Amino acid sequence: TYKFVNMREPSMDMKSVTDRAAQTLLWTELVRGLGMTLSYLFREPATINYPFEKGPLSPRFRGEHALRRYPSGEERCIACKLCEAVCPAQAITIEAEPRADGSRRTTRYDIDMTKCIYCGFCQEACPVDAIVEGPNFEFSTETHEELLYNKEKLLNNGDKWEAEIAANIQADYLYR
Amino acid sequence: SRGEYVVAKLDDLVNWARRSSLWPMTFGLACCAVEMMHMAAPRYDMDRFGVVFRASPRQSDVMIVAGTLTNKMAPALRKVYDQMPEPRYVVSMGSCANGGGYYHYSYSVVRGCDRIVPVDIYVPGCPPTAEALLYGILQLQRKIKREKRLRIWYRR
Amino acid sequence: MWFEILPGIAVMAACLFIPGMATAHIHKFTNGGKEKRVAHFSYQWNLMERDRCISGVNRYHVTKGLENID
Amino acid sequence: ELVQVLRRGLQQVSGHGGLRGYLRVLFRANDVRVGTLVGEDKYGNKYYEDNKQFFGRHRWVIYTTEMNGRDTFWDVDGSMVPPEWHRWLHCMTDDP
Amino acid sequence: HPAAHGVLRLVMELSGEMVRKCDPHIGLLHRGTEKLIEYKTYLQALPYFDRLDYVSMMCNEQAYSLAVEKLLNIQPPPRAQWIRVLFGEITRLLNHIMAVTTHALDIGAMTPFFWMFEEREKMFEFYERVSGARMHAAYIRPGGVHQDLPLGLLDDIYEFSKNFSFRIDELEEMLTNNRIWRNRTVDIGVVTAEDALNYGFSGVMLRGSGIQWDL
Amino acid sequence: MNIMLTLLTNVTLASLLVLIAFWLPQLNAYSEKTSPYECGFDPMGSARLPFSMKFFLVAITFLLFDLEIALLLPLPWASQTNNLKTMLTMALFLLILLAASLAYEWTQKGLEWAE
Amino acid sequence: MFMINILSLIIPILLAVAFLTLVERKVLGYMQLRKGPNVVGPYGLLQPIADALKLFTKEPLRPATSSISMFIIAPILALSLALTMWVPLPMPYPLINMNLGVLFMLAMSSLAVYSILWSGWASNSKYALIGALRAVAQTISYEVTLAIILLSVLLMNGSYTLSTLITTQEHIWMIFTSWPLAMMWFISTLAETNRAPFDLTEGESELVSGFNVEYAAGPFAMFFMAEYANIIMMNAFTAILFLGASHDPHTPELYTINFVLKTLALTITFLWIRASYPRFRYDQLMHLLWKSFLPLTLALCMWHISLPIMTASIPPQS
Ligand SMILES: COC1=C(OC)C(=O)C(C/C=C(\C)CC/C=C(/C)CC/C=C(\C)CC/C=C(/C)CC/C=C(\C)CC/C=C(\C)CC/C=C(/C)CC/C=C(/C)CC/C=C(\C)CCC=C(C)C)=C(C)C1=O
Ligand SMILES: CCCCCCCCCCCCCCCCCC(=O)OC[C@H](COP(=O)([O-])OCC[N+](C)(C)C)OC(=O)CCCCCCCCCCCCCCCCC
Ligand SMILES: CCCCCCCCCCCCCCCCC[C@@H](O)O[C@H](CO[C@H](O)CCCCCCCCCCCCCCC)COP(=O)(O)OCC[N+](C)(C)C
Ligand SMILES: CCCCCCCC/C=C/CCCCCCCC(=O)OC[C@H](COP(=O)(O)OCCN)OC(=O)CCCCCCC/C=C/CCCCCCCC
Ligand SMILES: CCCCCCCCCCCCCCCCCC(=O)OC[C@H](COP(=O)(O)OCCN)OC(=O)CCCCCCCCCCCCCCCCC
Ligand SMILES: CN(C)C(=N)NC(=N)N
Ligand code: SF4
Ligand code: SF4
Ligand code: SF4
Repeated sequence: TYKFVNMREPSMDMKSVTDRAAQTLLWTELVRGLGMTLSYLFREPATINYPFEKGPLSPRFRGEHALRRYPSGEERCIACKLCEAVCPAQAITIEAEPRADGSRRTTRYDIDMTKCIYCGFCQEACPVDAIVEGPNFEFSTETHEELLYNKEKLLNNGDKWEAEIAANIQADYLYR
Repeated sequence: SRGEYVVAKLDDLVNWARRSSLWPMTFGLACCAVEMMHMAAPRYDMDRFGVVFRASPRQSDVMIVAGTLTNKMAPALRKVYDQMPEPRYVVSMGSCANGGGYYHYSYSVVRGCDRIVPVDIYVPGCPPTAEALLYGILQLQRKIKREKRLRIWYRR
Repeated sequence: MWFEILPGIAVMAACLFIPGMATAHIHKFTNGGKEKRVAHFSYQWNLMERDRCISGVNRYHVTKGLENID
Repeated sequence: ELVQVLRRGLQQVSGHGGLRGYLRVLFRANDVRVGTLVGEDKYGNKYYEDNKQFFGRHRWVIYTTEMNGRDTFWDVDGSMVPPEWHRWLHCMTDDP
Repeated sequence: HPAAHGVLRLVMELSGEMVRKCDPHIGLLHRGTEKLIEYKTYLQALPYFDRLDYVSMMCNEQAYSLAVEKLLNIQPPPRAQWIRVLFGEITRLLNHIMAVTTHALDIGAMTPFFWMFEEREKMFEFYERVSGARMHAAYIRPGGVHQDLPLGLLDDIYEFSKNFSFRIDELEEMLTNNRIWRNRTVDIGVVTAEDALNYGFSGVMLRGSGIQWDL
Repeated sequence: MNIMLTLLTNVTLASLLVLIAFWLPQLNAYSEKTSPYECGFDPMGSARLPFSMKFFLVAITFLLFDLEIALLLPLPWASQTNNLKTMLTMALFLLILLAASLAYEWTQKGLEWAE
Repeated sequence: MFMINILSLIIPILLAVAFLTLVERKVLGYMQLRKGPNVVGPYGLLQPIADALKLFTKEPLRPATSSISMFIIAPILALSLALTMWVPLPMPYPLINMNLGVLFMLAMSSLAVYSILWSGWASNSKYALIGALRAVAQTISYEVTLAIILLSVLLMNGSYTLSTLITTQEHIWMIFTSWPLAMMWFISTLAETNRAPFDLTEGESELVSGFNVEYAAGPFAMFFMAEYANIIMMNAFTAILFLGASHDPHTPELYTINFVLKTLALTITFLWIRASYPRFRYDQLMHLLWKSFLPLTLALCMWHISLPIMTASIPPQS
């Protein structure tokens, strides 16, 4: 079905003609717009008092990246390169070798945060919940190089944000 | 010293005015400019802080490079940056402006607006949220707070 | 809230008070406590000049009266 | 009534610990609302809640005047909140 | 330019202020999306569509997913289809808010821009709740949707939808019957139905010209 | 005298503001900064070329109507005369002729802009 | 003491201009559901000071294609005339008491026209030229309509003296007497001051800052100050002309308070209109006054010529 947005004609009776003439000579719709703006003036603003008040977020939010650990302290990442394979922007560089104790662990785990599109594919493809996107989003820097994270930086992010990351994963893991 | 105290107070006053009155040029390139509009929106009102969009580059203090910078667009961005009078600052926003972004390995995309203009602040994200951009703006303000031009000149 | 606009309006109103009140006080100060004489016409100007002449101090606002005629 | 609003304003003045505290919270937070203190972290930041405010203004933080080794009396960042209070303040959970 | 949307070079020949010809120079935001898609996989190319029309993002994702599923000869579940349509209409609300308010801002009115952009902020909250990203969700994928809705999303969407018609009415109170807006918009850019069809217009352009067509 | 002093004060204040504007701040000018602004791209032509004026007839009519308002201005004093009937007739005559000029131009399409 | 009076007229006007900038910011924000400046100072009271310091410490540049002499003169002329327009206003006592106080304001407004024209021509750019010619057309229309409207309203007064306006409005208001002329005068003052919906000389959406596209730093601030001073002065003129305040010779401060309140109400109405309405096209603005206001203005001028004669209510000559 369909409807006509504008196909109505005005009645030509004397009362309606006089009403339209009063609207033309006395700016009735303009006064109506003024009244609407005045109402909005006397309403309460929708502004939050940042940085003392923060906009709402969800457990699924994709912010800064982090490399997680098992509760024993062992790194979760097993150098499987699924995140590197699935990364759309090719932001992840991974190099690995057998460790001293024979573990399959990474030696280089770089993420170019100026190349990443924050799409969350890396944490979807991780089978051990190693790489995650944390809740942090206020990590702007003054130089370009500071946004080229490496394995040490990502492990520091994980250690710094482990509690909130764990809480969010606990909250949202049953939907995955 | 008396002169040192005078110049310190004077360039505290000067940095306060520039920090508190920021006029971004009305300049957006791609999806990152929508978050600029949402930062201008009532929720994160940028006009509270003294941050006001001005259309003319002559009446602009900050260039927010929000979007992908292409080979066909780089000359215009450089031109408007040059036509901006000093002191002037640059805030790159989003992955495309920071480095290459989703289009890093492209024939028609500049891998970083810092290849074109000197960038003062980098805001990460795709797109960075309006709160992230506001944090970047406040970080730029704090960076301005530390400038000591009269103090450098006095000891020069 | 909308009443946070008032302090700026209050400052603007206080600024706009200064010109008129200052002009009135200066007029009363320089005319011996009276309104500044309005002379839109030659008759009023000649009245002012005659007031200057008869005052004896070269000030039209110095008014004399019956004690001066006798 | 305007009298009730003025009395609430006076209560806000007295609710921050006198006129000096009112001016301190006005000049370093641009807000003088009074809310129930949810808690305080190890760095000095105080967290307040007021469920009567609309969503987005019902939780807020008054930052400390000194964190680590930086004087943050005026220079307050959004990154000065530890992750747990960050989650509570950004409303990823209802539990402080 | 404020009215050029950022990356449009409109070379215009003007006799005084009357327009003699418009020569839109485009490509200042050309990135090579199709070549990059050739180099990506089907799952890796979805965010490209997320970033094509960055005001109707889940709509672009839905179109791409429909194409890929048609090629694959598979079928999304009914709940996935219903979520797709629901968020497609939410995205349509976002896009139309942006379009109308930016149009009115180019004409000279900004208050509706601010109001309807607060509404856009609420819809961005919905997007972030389902996907974790405020606008570039990458939520609708070939085969269905990535994740299920949280356990309050439907109620919050119901509240938003309940309180939105008043916002539309307030938007109409400033523009619809305003004589300045009518002078600016009425009998401007008139296009006949045959010309629209031949030039290849689609959607609101056709329907404004009067063509009864909706996909 | 007083008006001259006021004008001198205002002009001196404005000139002092300009002088402070052009000497107080640090200056750094080069060719790219001082080039004309055309939204990021070099202008094709020059701004000194002819710029067609589509309301050229309305400007001439404005000159004539400015004459009309100059004629009409001394009316407040003219209403203090004893020949009120003659004064009223002449004032209405001038205003009716002005209205006739406006109506003639409107009907002959002199108020429409050139295409 | 006359120099002291000049300073007492000038400096508060500039301070009120700065705080009017702040007030417009906050009023537009609250009408747009925002808050406006409330961070720089308490309730954002130091925002004008910060903006002035930034503008006058920023680098000004003269374009390579510009005519430097007229590029510099234009802001000087704009600010000088904006400050000069205030000297005949009685609040309740004028600084300079003129016998023809209104024709002086008309002439000074027509001279203040040329600031934007010469700044647009001197800038030597296409957007500046377009803004200058938009100013030309706008001045044409508003000038003719304003002249005739003022003629009629003052014909209800008896002379061109604003103190005589006060004496006329001792009992009732010229808004009660002649409200249609008041409506058309308000629209014409909007057009004269280049306010929305008639902000066409500097139209951001269509032109990139219009006539002052090349102006920056201090010279730009002078144009802004001139515009806001003209806004306040025209609203004060409207208040004196149509909303007459009761005057007590022995306590004149009451007139000052009433006049300031009325002027503030009119200026806030200006800001309200800017927040409310879209922008005109300048051909539609020319057709608005010439084809709608001008016929009604002529008819009302004839009516206000006839009315004192037919009702034996001609005002005194002096
Ligand atoms: C191109 O793609 C696009 C974008 O981009 C990517 C976009 O974003 C958007 C989105 C668009 C929007 C979001 C809309 C824009 C956003 C808005 C918020 C619009 C709102 C606009 C405003 C609120 C207007 C504000 C603009 C300005 C310029 C205000 C700035 C203020 C000034 C310039 C005033 C400065 C001048 C001053 C203060 C004058 C005072 C100076 C003086 C010297 C006066 C003092 C003089 C004296 C003599 C005083 C001295 C006296 C003394 C010392 C003694 C006094 C006594 C005492 C006791 C003190 C769109 C659509 C888009 O399509
Ligand atoms: C034309 C106007 C005349 C009346 C002026 C009335 C007073 C004006 C008040 C407003 C001043 C505005 C500027 C405020 C201060 C900031 C800028 C500043 O300091 O500028 C000064 C300028 C500064 O030079 P600048 O070009 O480097 O200015 C840039 C300044 N900074 C770095 C702060 C941005 O000083 C000079 O130009 C001269 C410096 C010393 C060299 C002297 C050379 C000889 C000529 C002058 C001395 C006297 C000679 C006597 C003998 C002559 C015969 C041989
Ligand atoms: C208008 C006409 C021209 C005026 C000419 C000057 C007139 C006087 C200028 C007025 C000075 C205003 C100073 C304002 C002080 C800032 C208030 C305070 O908050 O600033 C703090 C201190 O500021 C700086 O330390 C220095 C400020 C300026 C110090 C005064 C210098 C001397 C001024 C007095 C001399 C004036 C005469 C000499 C010049 C003519 C740091 O705050 P900040 O971190 O940012 O705020 C962040 C926002 N938060 C709080 C929400 C997070
Ligand atoms: C002094 C303070 C005054 C305050 C008044 C403020 C009013 C509200 C302000 C908001 C408006 C500001 C922005 C609006 C700008 C545009 C205004 C506008 O459009 O009005 C003009 C409007 C638009 O015309 P169109 O729609 O284009 O129709 C054209 C047909 N071909 O038309 C007008 O000209 C209206 C003119 C109003 C004059 C008043 C009408 C006169 C009434 C007649 C009765 C009086 C007869 C007197 C004789 C009495 C005998 C006893
Ligand atoms: C009670 C008695 C009075 C008490 C107060 C007395 C002082 C009041 C202020 C007087 C005016 C300012 C005087 C000069 C200030 C110092 C300027 C200076 O020396 O600047 C030098 C320097 C230039 O750069 P430099 O380091 O030399 O390096 C070369 C660049 N490649 O660095 C710069 O140029 C920095 C850029 C800014 C310089 C200009 C601004 C200086 C501060 C002005 C404050 C007041 C502003 C008023 C504005 C007008 C009114 C609104
Ligand atoms: C990016 N889009 C869609 C815009 N409309 N942009 C704009 N600057 N007006
Ligand atoms: S979020 Fe996406 S673009 Fe970023 S590193 Fe992970 S897979 Fe790559
Ligand atoms: S998907 Fe996980 S385990 Fe595999 S390489 Fe990436 S971070 Fe390591
Ligand atoms: S960084 Fe992401 S959101 Fe920003 S312009 Fe690039 S693709 Fe768009």
